[PDB]
Amino acid sequence: MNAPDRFELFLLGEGESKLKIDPDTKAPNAVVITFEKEDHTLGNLIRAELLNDRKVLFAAYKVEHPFFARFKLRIQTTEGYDPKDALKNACNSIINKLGALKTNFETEWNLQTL
Amino acid sequence: EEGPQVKIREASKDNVDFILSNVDLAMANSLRRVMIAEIPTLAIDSVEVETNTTVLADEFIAHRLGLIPLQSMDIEQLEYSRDCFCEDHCDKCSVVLTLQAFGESESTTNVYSKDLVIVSNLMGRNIGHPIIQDKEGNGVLICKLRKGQELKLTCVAKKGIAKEHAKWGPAAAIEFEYDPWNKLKHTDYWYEQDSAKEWPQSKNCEYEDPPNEGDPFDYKAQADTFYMNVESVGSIPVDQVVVRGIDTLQKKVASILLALTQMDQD
Amino acid sequence: MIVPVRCFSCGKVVGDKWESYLNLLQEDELDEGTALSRLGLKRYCCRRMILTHVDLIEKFLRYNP
Amino acid sequence: ATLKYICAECSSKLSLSRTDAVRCKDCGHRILLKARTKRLVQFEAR
Amino acid sequence: NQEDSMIMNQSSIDRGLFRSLFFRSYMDQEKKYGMSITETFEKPQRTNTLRMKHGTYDKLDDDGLIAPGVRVSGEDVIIGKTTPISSKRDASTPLRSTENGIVDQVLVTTNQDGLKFVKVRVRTTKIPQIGDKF
Ligand SMILES: [Zn+2]
Ligand SMILES: [Zn+2]
Ligand SMILES: [Zn+2]
Repeated sequence: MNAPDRFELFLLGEGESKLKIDPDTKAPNAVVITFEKEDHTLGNLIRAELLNDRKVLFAAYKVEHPFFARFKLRIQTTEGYDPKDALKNACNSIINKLGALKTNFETEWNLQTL
Repeated sequence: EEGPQVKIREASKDNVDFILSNVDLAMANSLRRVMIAEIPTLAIDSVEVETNTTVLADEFIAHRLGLIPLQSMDIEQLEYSRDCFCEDHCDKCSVVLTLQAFGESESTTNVYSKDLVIVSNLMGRNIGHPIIQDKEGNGVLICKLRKGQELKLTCVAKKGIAKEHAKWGPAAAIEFEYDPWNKLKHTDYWYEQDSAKEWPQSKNCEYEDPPNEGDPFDYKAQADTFYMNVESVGSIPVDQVVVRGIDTLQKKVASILLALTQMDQD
Repeated sequence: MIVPVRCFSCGKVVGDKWESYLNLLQEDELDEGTALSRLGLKRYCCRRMILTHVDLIEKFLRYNP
Repeated sequence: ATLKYICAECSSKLSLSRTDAVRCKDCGHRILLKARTKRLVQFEAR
Repeated sequence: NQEDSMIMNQSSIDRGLFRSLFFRSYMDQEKKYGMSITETFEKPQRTNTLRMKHGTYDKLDDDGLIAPGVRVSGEDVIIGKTTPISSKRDASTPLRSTENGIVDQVLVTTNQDGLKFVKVRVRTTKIPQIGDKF
C-alpha cells in the first residue's frame, strides 16, 4: 500500500539524470557523483577500479538508504587530473576487462562439447 | 588470452562450472549480481480470466502463470511495452498465449506449461514458447480439474528483469567461491577443538595448493581465481546467462560514460 | 495447495518435478532422499520445496462442482 | 441460454426474476449462487 | 533485523513465500416491517428523499448484488437494498472502507422466515510486506 513501484528501481523519473556531479568542499580536487536508479552492482565495481588508478587519492561509495536505488561516489585525485577523467578511464577499463572476459568465455564454450 | 581468463570445468544445458581468473573480486561479484538481477527474459505479466471453475483462486493461478519459463533466446528482438509506441501492447512488444482447459475425463484432468498456445505473431523470433524440460514433455503443472471444472484465460507475456519481479530470473542459484584454503584470512573459522577437522574441505581445495605451516602469512595476496557455477532456469541457455551477464554489465558501465558525455555538452 | 512452480529461495523450477517425484516413490519404491536427488533437487532449499509439500488440491477436487 | 444463478447441490443454471421463489427447478434446493460477470477480469501475474 | 524485526527475501516473496488468501463475508436480509411492508434487494436511484450511500452503485446488478467476477474497492456498494417509509430510503451495504479485493462468491437463499437472505464473500491476496508479523 505504501509500497513504491518496482520499476522505480531502474527507470529514471521526471527530470532525473543518471549522474549528478557536485564538487566536494571539504577537500581539494574532490567530487561527489550521485548515481540514480543504480545499486551496489555498479558502485562497488567502479569504486574498485578507481582504486587501481595511481593518480586517484580517494574513492568510496555509499547507498545511503536501501529504500532508494541511488548511490554517492566520492572521487579525489592528484593535481591536474579531473576526477571526471578518473571515472571516464575507470569505466573504459571495466568495459575492456569485460570484453576480454566475453571473448574468452565464448572461446572456452566453443571448445566444450555439451 | 587477453586480460581476465576463464577455464570451463563442466558444461550441460542447465549448468556451467568454470574458473574465472585474473579478475578482481568486485568484477566477479558484479557479474554474479547481473546474472540473477538484470538479464531480461520474457514472462507472462497480464492474465485476463474468461472463465474459472477451478478449486484454485483467479490470482493464485495468475501468479503461477508468471513463474512459468518462456523462451527468451531472441528477447532482444522484443521491445519493452514501456517504450513501445502502441496503446498497451503489440506484436513488437508482447507474446499473447491462450490457455483453455476443461475436465472431460471422469478422472482428474491436468493443466500444464505445454497447454499454453501462442496466439500472437512471433515475427519469426524464438520467444514465448513455454520451456519444457521434463521426460514426459508436459512442463509445469499449472493446476488440476474435476468434471465441470473449466479454465479459460488469456496471457500477455512481456520483456522484463528480476529487479521488477523475480519471475524474469533467467538463472537459479549461482555457485560462487574463492580461496578454499583460507590463505587470505578473509574468514575466521569458528571451532571447538580443531578448525581444520571441524570445517569441511572445498571441492576447489584440489584446484589450489595448500599453504604449509612453515610459510608465513602473505599480506601482499589478493583474491583473483573464483570457482563458479551458473544454473539456468531454461529461458536462456546457460552460456548466454554468462555472456548476456557480461554484456548487460558492460552496457551498464557504458551508459555511465555516455551520461558523462551528455553532461559535458552544457 | 498444488506444487509450487519454482523454489522460493533459488528459483529452480520444481513445477514439473511433482508427478515424477511421486512415481519414483510409488512405482520405483525409492526413498525420498534418493528420489529428490534423482530428479536433481540438489540444494536443501529445493529439497524442502518438494519433500515438505502438501498437495491439498487433491482434497479440494473431491468436492462436487 | 441466459445465465443469472447456479444451484449449489445439483449445480443447474436457474436464471430467476425478483419474486419468483428462491428455490432450484430440479431438486427444490433453497441455496443458490450468483453467476460470475461476463466482464473479463485482468490480473498482474505477480 | 534489530530488536525482534527480520529481513525477508524479496525474490522469495515474489516466488510465493508466505503469500496468503483473505476472505470476508458480508450479509443482509429483506426485513418484513409489519405486514406486506418488506425491504427490497435492488440497485437504488435518486428518488424523492432516499438517504443513498456515497459509494459506487454501478457495480450492482438489478438484483442489488455484485457479480462474482468483479473487482471491488473502497466504499463500493456490494449489496443494494431499500426500506419504505410513510418514497424509499437507502439500506445498502458498502465494502469496508479500509479494504479492497475481488467479489468471490455470492449466495442467494431464504432465511427460515421465508424472506430473502444474502451472503457476499470478497477475496483478496495479501503478499508479505514491511510491517507484517511472523
Ligand atoms: Zn507494442
Ligand atoms: Zn532452491
Ligand atoms: Zn438444484
